[PDB]
Amino acid sequence: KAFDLVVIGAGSGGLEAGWNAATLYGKRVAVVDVQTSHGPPFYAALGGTCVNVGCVPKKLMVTGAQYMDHLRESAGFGWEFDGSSVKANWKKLIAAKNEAVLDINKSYEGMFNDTEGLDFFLGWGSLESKNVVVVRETADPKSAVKERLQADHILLATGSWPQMPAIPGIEHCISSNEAFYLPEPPRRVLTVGGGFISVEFAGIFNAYKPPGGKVTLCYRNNLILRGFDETIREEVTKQLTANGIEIMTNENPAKVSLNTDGSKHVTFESGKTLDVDVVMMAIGRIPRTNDLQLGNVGVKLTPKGGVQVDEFSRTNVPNIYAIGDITDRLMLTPVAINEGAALVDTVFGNKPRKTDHTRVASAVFSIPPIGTCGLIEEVAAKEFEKVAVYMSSFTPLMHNISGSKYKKFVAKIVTNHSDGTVLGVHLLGDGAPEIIQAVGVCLRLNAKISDFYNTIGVHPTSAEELCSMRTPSYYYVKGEKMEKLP
Amino acid sequence: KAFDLVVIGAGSGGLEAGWNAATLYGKRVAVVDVQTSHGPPFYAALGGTCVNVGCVPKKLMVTGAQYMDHLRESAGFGWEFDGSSVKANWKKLIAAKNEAVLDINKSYEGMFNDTEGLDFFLGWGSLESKNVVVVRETADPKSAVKERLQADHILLATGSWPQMPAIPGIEHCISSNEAFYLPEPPRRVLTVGGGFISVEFAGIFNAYKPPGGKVTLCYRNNLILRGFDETIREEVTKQLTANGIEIMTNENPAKVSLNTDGSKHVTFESGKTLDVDVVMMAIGRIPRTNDLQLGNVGVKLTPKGGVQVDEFSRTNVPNIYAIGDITDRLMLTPVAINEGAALVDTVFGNKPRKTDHTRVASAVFSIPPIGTCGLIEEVAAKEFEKVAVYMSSFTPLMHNISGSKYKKFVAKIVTNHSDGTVLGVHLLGDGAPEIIQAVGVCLRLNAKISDFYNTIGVHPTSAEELCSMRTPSYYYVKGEKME
Ligand SMILES: Cc1cc2nc3c(=O)[nH]c(=O)nc-3n(C[C@H](O)[C@H](O)[C@H](O)COP(=O)(O)OP(=O)(O)OC[C@H]3O[C@@H](n4cnc5c(N)ncnc54)[C@H](O)[C@@H]3O)c2cc1C
Ligand SMILES: Cc1cc2nc3c(=O)[nH]c(=O)nc-3n(C[C@H](O)[C@H](O)[C@H](O)COP(=O)(O)OP(=O)(O)OC[C@H]3O[C@@H](n4cnc5c(N)ncnc54)[C@H](O)[C@@H]3O)c2cc1C
Ligand SMILES: CC(C)c1ccc(CN2CCC(O)CC2)cc1
Ligand SMILES: [Br-]
Ligand SMILES: [Mg+2]
Ligand SMILES: [Mg+2]
Repeated sequence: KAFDLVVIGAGSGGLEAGWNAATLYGKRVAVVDVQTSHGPPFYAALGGTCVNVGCVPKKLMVTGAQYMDHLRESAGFGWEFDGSSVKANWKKLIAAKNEAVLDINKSYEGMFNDTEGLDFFLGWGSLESKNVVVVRETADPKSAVKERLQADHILLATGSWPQMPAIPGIEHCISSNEAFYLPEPPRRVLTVGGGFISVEFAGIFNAYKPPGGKVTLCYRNNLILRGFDETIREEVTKQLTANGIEIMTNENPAKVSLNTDGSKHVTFESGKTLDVDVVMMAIGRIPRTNDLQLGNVGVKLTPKGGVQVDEFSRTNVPNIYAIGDITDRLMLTPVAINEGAALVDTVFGNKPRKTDHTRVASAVFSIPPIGTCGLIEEVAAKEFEKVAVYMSSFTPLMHNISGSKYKKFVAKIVTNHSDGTVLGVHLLGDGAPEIIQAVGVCLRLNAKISDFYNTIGVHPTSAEELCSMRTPSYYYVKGEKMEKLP
Repeated sequence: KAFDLVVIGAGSGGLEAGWNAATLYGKRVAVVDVQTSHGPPFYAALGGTCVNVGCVPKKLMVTGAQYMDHLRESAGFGWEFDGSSVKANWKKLIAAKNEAVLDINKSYEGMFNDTEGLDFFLGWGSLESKNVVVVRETADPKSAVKERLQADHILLATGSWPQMPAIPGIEHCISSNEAFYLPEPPRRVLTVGGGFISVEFAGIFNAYKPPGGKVTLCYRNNLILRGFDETIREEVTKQLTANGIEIMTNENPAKVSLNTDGSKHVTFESGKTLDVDVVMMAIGRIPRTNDLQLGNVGVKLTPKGGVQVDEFSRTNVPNIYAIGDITDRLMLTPVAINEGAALVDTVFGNKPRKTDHTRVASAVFSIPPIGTCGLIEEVAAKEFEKVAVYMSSFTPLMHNISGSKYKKFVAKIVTNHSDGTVLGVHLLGDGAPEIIQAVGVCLRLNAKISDFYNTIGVHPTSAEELCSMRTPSYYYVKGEKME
């Protein structure tokens, strides 16, 4: 009942810290989670949100959805078949996804059973005191104690949970959690929100909808994907529209009621209405701090409910740390993992290291997808007196042949024009998430535009566009956009 | 007519040099090529080998071939359709490619028409004297003179040409040139060679072959794709096999005769026989120097027939330069282009610049493809006392579902273990050519393995495998492999 490290949440951050502490530094580690495999009732399980109801199944389902475009695009290359025979079997997809996720759940079970001094406990972790975690049967802090774990070090890694707007009829709505288990593909669906989850699910539902189907995405403000490159936000909007998705911007559900046939009658704040089979809310995720009973030991939370941390993931309470989505910063699996690897290398390795939250490569598995690293030009322009933007945008030749002429590839490089340092790189098109990864390494090394343009291209690729840009398309001078420098 | 620069060959390198010299340095520039658009009889044309009968059309055709896998793989993700209705219409592919290539031909024609001081001459360029290029009707130096071009400076940029082995029945075989124009997809095809062209065309023909068809690749050595990472050579061999291609290693054609039905009867040196509809030779490319009459000026060649150059692409003759495949260094479009740009900066800009032929990102559009940059571990092991290899290899989750479980993704990072400096990165899998580009930029910046590991991954991707490797899989110490 005594451990060097007790980890609450067997997720992206918690398992990296757990596994590293045990295998690299021979520490004794307890990891707590509420469930051993994916799905209802608690959705996240052993492996965490990404594995169970996140990156991993989403990416499989986006890959499934991409075959709608491949089957169509094949014709330009001479592929012939009965287009009238094409059916998308959603139930097949969900069964394949469930088996893939279950195998990961079982692989992490193997990990725990095989590894000496790495123990999994099932149930709800909360803080009794500075150095004791209690595991209870439920999230009710009044439920039975299953275990009482003594901890020299405590890691909070409980991740996040979907936010559901408190509107009349919210009980008729789902989150991404339930989207992964829909028994049938909705004919009509409203994805609510302008972020990556709404956009990615609009793509998935668009490909699997039965005949006479319609995907509508609504977003309360003027343009989806706030925080991404503006050219890309506008282009994704166009390319989703071109593939049959209806984008309702400046719109937000005020309420939902059930029609007598079980369908949903959505009333917008504007007075507009829409009938759909599914209303998927994807308006935000909030850190999971409530169930940890953090008041018991006085861990400080943020305005927003995230665990306050320093650069070394330390709470205000010594021996208690917090990584990943519970900190309510960048909610990405590789950031959680990086934080956990740094924390353990620091605390047990005696090799202090801090996660760099700048120049983080990330992606949106929109069709086609986004790959991005570092600053968008609007942000650069407020920090740097002179910003250059290098931009290449065109329909690739293969998509002039495929018939998807609307698939404009966008490559933007944002520099500090004073020394040429690359501040950010923004890609839209097939392979963007794959192209961007080694760009993250380039930015860590303070690559300049001349490092890209002096590197020899791999031909033919989309990626080589990044090595062909010698001349700014335009600038920001003290925050002001202009074609040419003074 | 008098020019600052005469370029022989309107190809990848020749067009970069000509355009830069005309537009960046205000020089009067002539460019010579033998055809204004793609295809028979001379195949290459305005735009070069890559445009007309190389990178551009082959990439479109491999993209085409990939649909055979996408159609099959779609089933694991719940896609249903009438498989018996599926036809690969090669005629449509070739027509689509022909249009794309012709549009590029036309765009280069328009570039010459609209760029003052940059003039195109049709015909066969050769050297009359160290400052005179003659353009003739044909490759025969007795053919009619169309032009005599006075040149302060001459750039040789005639590229390469397929090697055909002097075997009985060589006349019954084709090269990649003819493969781009086959009117019907061959039912049975032998690709001869273990290089990228053979492997890429094997995958193209494998997708478009009519029912009951068969693609065979033969190679004299034990393992295809010499020069590539050995794990990747082994895996690509298995993944081609898994997709129905017969890989005949330690095998080479001795002769070809016609069967009575016009099909090709192949006799290998081993005494194996194979009847095919097409024999595509992809055994090598040789620099195109014959037609240039370089004996008129005494430009130094190799016994191989390449133009010898210094690091600045200068021949032994002042004011005569050579770039691209004719130099037999690295036969890649972006290298030819880099050499042309560096030559013109050096000569006309007095901005001395030499192409770095190390740490060049490249690709093989096999199915699935290869992306690579820098040294393979056997080469590193000879140049560095201690070499570390970091390796990740596995069937991606999407290919467990697709049913292509043979599609092992391979990612390997080779380091100087003394300092962590990355020497080579080698990828096999969907997206590898796209992943490797920014790796090229990493190696220019002397990235170390710590720079990869400490970078945050993009998830889920194949590429992130490069940024999660902390610990070597194995080492080479003084040339010797140690686990
Ligand atoms: C639909 C969706 C798609 C996403 N796609 C991507 C993507 O493509 N790429 C990407 O990088 N990120 C993606 N993310 C985000 C990513 O899932 C998270 O950033 C990541 O999982 C956070 O890791 P973590 O370690 O903070 O927690 P998690 O991985 O969420 O692990 C938290 C775990 O703690 C458990 N838990 C919670 N409270 C308790 C308690 N009191 N006691 C015990 N156990 C508890 C939960 O059961 C859960 O398993 C996606 C998220 C979602 C929802
Ligand atoms: C099938 C194939 C696939 C390839 N795929 C790739 C790939 O994916 N990526 C890559 O980077 N490289 C690829 N390459 C290599 C690439 O095509 C060459 O490296 C590149 O084209 C060479 O450029 P260059 O300037 O040397 O010559 P070229 O582009 O070959 O141009 C030479 C030109 O000179 C002309 N010419 C020749 N003799 C004369 C004469 N006497 N007078 C006038 N004109 C003349 C020819 O008509 C030709 O247009 C491929 C090659 C082939 C054959
Ligand atoms: C499919 C399975 C065999 C598997 C499991 C683990 C890896 C390692 N990889 C995982 C994703 C990132 O965290 C980077 C490291 C790769 C493959
Ligand atoms: Br060999
Ligand atoms: Mg154990
Ligand atoms: Mg002109």
